[PDB]
Order: sequence, then structure tokens, then C-alpha cells
Amino acid sequence: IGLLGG
Amino acid sequence: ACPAERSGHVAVSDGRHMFVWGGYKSFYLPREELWIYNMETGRWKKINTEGDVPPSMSGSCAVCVDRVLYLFGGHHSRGNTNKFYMLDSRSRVLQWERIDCQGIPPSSKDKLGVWVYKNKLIFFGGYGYLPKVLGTFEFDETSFWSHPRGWNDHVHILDTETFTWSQPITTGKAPSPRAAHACATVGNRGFVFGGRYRDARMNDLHYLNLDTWEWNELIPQGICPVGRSWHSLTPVSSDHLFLFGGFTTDKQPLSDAWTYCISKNEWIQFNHPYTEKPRLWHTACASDEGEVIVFGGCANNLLVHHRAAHSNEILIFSV
Repeated sequence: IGLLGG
Repeated sequence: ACPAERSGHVAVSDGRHMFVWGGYKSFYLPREELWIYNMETGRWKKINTEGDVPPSMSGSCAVCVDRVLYLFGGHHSRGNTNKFYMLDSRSRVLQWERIDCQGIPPSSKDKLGVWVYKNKLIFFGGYGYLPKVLGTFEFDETSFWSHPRGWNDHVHILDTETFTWSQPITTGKAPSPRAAHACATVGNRGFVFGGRYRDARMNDLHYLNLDTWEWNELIPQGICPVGRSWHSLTPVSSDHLFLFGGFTTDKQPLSDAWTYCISKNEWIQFNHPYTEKPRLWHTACASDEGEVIVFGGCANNLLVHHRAAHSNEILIFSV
């Protein structure tokens, strides 16, 4: 979800 | 009388009261809930907000300027936003306001950072959709496998005088695109450290001059912290930035604390009682007394969602 790209 | 466990929330402060909003656990925390933490006593207080309540989000970017809360971007149930909210926390029961800003906003994104300088809110980096903008965007190929997303090195000013977006012309070697970096401001210097870009979680340190808009890479003498993202970077003096936690390239959860000495241009590993408590996507806020309050975040690899250990702990570093 918002997890991506970190 | 205790906030629910969460990562990817926001925490901001006036040095005495810490405000905490949003994030997620194991989905999202209630959008209308604003948890307040008194730094001197150690108790909590939850208030329901009204108005233009922003959606429940993770990876939002937030600041407090003179007890007024500002919020930008983040990721909700339907993706990233570039909506900007303020919330006056001096007032009545609190009310959110969504500011329809003038000028060209940043692209919709999360996991960025901001510097406060005078009348200006200065945002850097992030992860979100493709941006006619100043800077570079870089797709994350894994997001193609919907809407594909990626990292940027964009710098964006929101001048709170007229609530107008703009972009400064910067000189120098700007950091690469990145997200889940950490930003910190001392005087007119906007420090950014670490972050994820492509296939690394990095250890590089830069600062942007917020007067001259000159980007400077800093190269400290000797040992530097390991590369990381989802870490917190906190000014604790006019001369020291306090770094804690985060997540390495090799997916290690971090519990080491350091201070970056600005005058000395040197890192100093800070020893503390919380070495069994690694954190990531937590928040940090300085107290007026002289502390850094770590709240929340996850203890292990949050990318393993069904095993994630999200936390509601307060860690207190005497810096």
C-alpha cells in the first residue's frame, strides 16, 4: 500500500 | 488513555505538547482523532476534530508553526494526495481546514520531508505518482507490478503568507530522488539524511541553504551511520541533529542513535537504554527541556505485514 518506495 | 499502536503517523511539537495524527496498524487509524502528548507530565489526551478532516493516511508530512498544524500529502485508501491541510491548535473543538492553495502544488506523494523557514514551508522528495515540474522523477519498477509510482528530488515552497506554491531555483548537487529520508532544519539549513532510492537505503547527508538555495553535500570525518530509511532526524540544539532508528538496505530494523555535530561535521553514536527497541516509521519530537520523544513505529520488518510489530511506546532520549 503506502509501504512501497521506502 | 493511550494512543493505539501505529507506524507512518505524524508527530509534531511545540516543545511541550506533542501532536500525533494518522498512520496505520494491523489498516488506518481514525482520521478525526488527534492524540496529544504532554512532554512534561507524560499523559495523553485525545480530541475529535471537525471541519475539513483529512483522510486517514500514512506517510503524510506535517509541521507545527506557532501552535498551528500544517499537513501535506500522504497515502490513503485510494492512493497519494497533494492536498494541504492546516489545523489551528490554539482555539472550541479543533477544526481542520483544507487550503486550496495558489500555484502548482507538488505531485501527489508520501514519505517526504519538510523544512520550516520564516514564512516558508519547504518540502523535499517523496514517493507517489508521476508529476511540467522542476526536478527529476524516477519510476519504481516494482510499482508497475494500477498506477505506477516513484521517487522525486523536487523542492517545493508553500509560502504561508499567501498560501502559494512555488519552486526555488537551486544551485549545486541536489540529493538523488528519495523518499523515507529524514529532514531537519537548523537556522537557514535544511538537512536531509538517508532515504531509499532504487535498490538502496542510503547514508548520504546534504543540506539546502534556505536563503541562497544552494545544495551542499556534507562529508563527515570517520564513522557514519549505516544507510537507512524510515529513520528520524531531530534538531536538539543549534549545533546537533539527533538521529534514531530506521531500516537498512538489507532489511535490518535499527536501534542505534547518533548525533550529527554540525560545527564539527562529525557523527557521534549516542548510547541509550533502548537498544532492544529498534524502530521504523516512528516519529521524533524535541522537548523544550532537552529531550527527544520517539513515538510509535514498527519494531521489525513492516514489509512483512502480517507479522509487523507496530508500537505505541514512548522512548525518551536525554540528549
